[PDB]
Amino acid sequence: KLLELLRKLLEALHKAIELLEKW
Amino acid sequence: SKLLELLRKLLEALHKAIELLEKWG
Amino acid sequence: SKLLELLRKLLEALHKAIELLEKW
Amino acid sequence: SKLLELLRKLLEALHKAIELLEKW
Amino acid sequence: SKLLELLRKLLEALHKAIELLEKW
Amino acid sequence: SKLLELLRKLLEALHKAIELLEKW
Amino acid sequence: SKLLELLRKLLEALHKAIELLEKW
Amino acid sequence: SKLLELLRKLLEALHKAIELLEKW
Amino acid sequence: SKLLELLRKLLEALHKAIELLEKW
Amino acid sequence: SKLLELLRKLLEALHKAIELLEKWG
Amino acid sequence: SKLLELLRKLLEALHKAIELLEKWG
Amino acid sequence: SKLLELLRKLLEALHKAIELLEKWG
Amino acid sequence: SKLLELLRKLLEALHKAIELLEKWG
Amino acid sequence: SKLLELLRKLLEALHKAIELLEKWG
Amino acid sequence: SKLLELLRKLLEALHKAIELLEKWG
Amino acid sequence: SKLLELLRKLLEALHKAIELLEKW
Amino acid sequence: SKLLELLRKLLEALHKAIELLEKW
Amino acid sequence: SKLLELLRKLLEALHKAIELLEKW
Amino acid sequence: SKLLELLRKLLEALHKAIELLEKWG
Amino acid sequence: SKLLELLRKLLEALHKAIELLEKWG
Amino acid sequence: SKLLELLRKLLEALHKAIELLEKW
Amino acid sequence: SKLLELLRKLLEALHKAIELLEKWG
Amino acid sequence: SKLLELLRKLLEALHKAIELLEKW
Amino acid sequence: SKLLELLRKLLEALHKAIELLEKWG
Amino acid sequence: SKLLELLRKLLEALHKAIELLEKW
Amino acid sequence: SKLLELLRKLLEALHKAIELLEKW
Amino acid sequence: SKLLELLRKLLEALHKAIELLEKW
Amino acid sequence: SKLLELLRKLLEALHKAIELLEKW
Amino acid sequence: SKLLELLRKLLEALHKAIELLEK
Amino acid sequence: SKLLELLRKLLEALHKAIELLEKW
Amino acid sequence: KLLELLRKLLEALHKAIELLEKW
Amino acid sequence: SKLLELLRKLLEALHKAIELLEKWG
Repeated sequence: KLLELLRKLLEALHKAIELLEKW
Repeated sequence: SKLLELLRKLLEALHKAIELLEKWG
Repeated sequence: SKLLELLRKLLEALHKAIELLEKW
Repeated sequence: SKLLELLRKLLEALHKAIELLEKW
Repeated sequence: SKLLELLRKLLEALHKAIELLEKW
Repeated sequence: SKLLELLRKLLEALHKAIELLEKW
Repeated sequence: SKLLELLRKLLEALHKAIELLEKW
Repeated sequence: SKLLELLRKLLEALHKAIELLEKW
Repeated sequence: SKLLELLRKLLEALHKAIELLEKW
Repeated sequence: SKLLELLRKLLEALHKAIELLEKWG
Repeated sequence: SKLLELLRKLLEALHKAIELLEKWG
Repeated sequence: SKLLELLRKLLEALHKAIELLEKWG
Repeated sequence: SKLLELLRKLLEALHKAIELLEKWG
Repeated sequence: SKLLELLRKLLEALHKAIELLEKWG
Repeated sequence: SKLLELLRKLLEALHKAIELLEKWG
Repeated sequence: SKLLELLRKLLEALHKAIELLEKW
Repeated sequence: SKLLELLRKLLEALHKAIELLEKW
Repeated sequence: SKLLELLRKLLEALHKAIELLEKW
Repeated sequence: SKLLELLRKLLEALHKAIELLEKWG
Repeated sequence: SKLLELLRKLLEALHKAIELLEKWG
Repeated sequence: SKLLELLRKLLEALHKAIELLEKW
Repeated sequence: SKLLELLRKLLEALHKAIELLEKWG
Repeated sequence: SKLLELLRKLLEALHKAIELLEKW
Repeated sequence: SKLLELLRKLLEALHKAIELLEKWG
Repeated sequence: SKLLELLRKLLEALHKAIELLEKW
Repeated sequence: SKLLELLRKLLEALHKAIELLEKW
Repeated sequence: SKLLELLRKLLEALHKAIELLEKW
Repeated sequence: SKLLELLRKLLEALHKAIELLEKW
Repeated sequence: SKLLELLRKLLEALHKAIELLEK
Repeated sequence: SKLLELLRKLLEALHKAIELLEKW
Repeated sequence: KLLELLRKLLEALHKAIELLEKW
Repeated sequence: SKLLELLRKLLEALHKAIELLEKWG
């Protein structure tokens, strides 16, 4: 629920950061 | 690649949010 | 009326992931 | 530009998840 | 007397939207 | 069904916005 | 800007509700 | 997909209806 | 139907005018 | 340059549309 | 680009005004 | 009815987009 | 209402070419 | 379902181009 | 250009079948 | 009406078939 | 053959009458 | 105004035709 | 059977077209 | 133009009506 | 009969003349 | 074919013009 | 020029026979 | 060649529309 | 009256058409 | 329904059309 | 003058469309 | 793939259109 | 969280400056 | 108001620049 | 690192107050 | 000029911020 939402958001967030780190 | 991973995880978070909505009234 | 906004900006974010996918 | 705004949203959504969970 | 109504309209449309999105 | 009514009240919200536009 | 543009995104939402009625 | 896009722009419409009444 | 579609594509055109004015 | 004139054009056309909206419905 | 896009939406608009005269004419 | 004023409006707006394609072209 | 509508349909064809382009990378 | 739409807008533009050349030859 | 015309009218006819199915389903 | 426009396009299309055949 | 092509001339004529009326 | 009845006539001939068509 | 009536209809149609040729041309 | 067209195809309709009336009959 | 037929051959003559005039 | 399809039709009109001349002469 | 004058006199013929008819 | 199969299918779709006219209109 | 000069009009039409045909 | 069958046969026809399209 | 060039270009676009359709 | 060249073509024909738009 | 807070406020600031220059 | 919101923001990320320094 | 970050923030803030004190 | 320099500075500030982030994860 709330913390599952949190988990996924942080995941997606780090994903994005390293993605531009590449691009 | 990691882009698609990104969007998949964002979709799972999406479904999450929608579920939370379905509950919270 | 606040998780609504969580929802939304998330949706926008999703759509922007989509848009990056499109441009590339 | 587009990725940057996407980050803006990712965070804002997150920060929002914070706000909610903190309140509950 | 009209703006509020506008908002509630979007909120009920949103209610139906949430329901059909969760189900569909 | 659900979507039919959704569309209906969507139209409603629409007409309201139009009313506000025309009034001011 | 931020009222006619409100009207715009509503009209869009309406457009795509139609599109969904068509398909389904 | 188009259902999520609808939900998206509906909430954005609602966001701007809010911004409107939040002073007017 | 037809007329709301008219207002719709006109608004979109106007919205793009806004974008162009602002950027260029 | 002429973007502003073109914008004004879209705008006035829009006024026209909403005015006509006012008068049938 | 976005310029051509707006030209398009203008044209579809103009054409729907065309059709509106054809109907309520 | 004012649909004809409306049509003229779209028309000169199109003229404007065209003159754009010219000048900023 | 003839050449400009030629223009319309060209732009729309270009719109849809664009569209299905913007799914294959 | 959209490639075919592209075909038709293309050939409709094409056909209008014909009609134009046929009146202006 | 004759088969062309055949294709043009064919796709158009096709489209109108589509549009009636989207009026009736 | 709309069916009849389809009917018309169909009849033409097939007349074109006639035309192509008789020559070929 | 000639039956359907009779129909064809009928429909095209209908079409031209339609277009004239629309011009009015 | 005569176009009114002219087009009525075309339509009538047209249904007569397609009546015969289905009967054939 | 109603073929003769079909002929009558095409006739009356031409009649009106003739009267209109007079009316405008 | 555009009405000699209508006149013209109406008449062809008349002519084919004539023929099929007389042929089987 | 025969004048209306006269008319038709006149007319198709007209149109098959316009035909070649277009591409000629 | 247009070349002399063209003439066939005019000439037949003329044939019947002779015919009508003689009859209603 | 060449085909033009031809179509022209063809048209004079047309309006002639048109009168022929329109008489009765 | 396959022109002819195309023809047969056009005819078939034609009667399909005709009987759809029977059922609807 | 003048139920013949159509002959003249088609005649001149024919003069010009045979002119073109024999010309090229 | 029958309408859809109508559509589907239009499909296979257009298929054979674009099939013809290849040799030239 | 450029009508022709536009024609040629639409035609070429048509060729490539045709053959990309031949592809898929 | 050849979608790219096709798009280039479309834009070309478009530019030529615009040139006509420009001179006239 | 604190760094993300830094970032987020930087990003919103970026876009607010952007929206202002659009004037 | 955009100026004060922006100012507000510059100050806030400033404070966190500070507090993050005083931490790390 | 975080230091110069704070610094640049102060710089940008000076620019903002400069834009503000105009009217 | 004013906002130009503001945006330049703000951009590089964000740049080094994302640098620290990307560093820490």
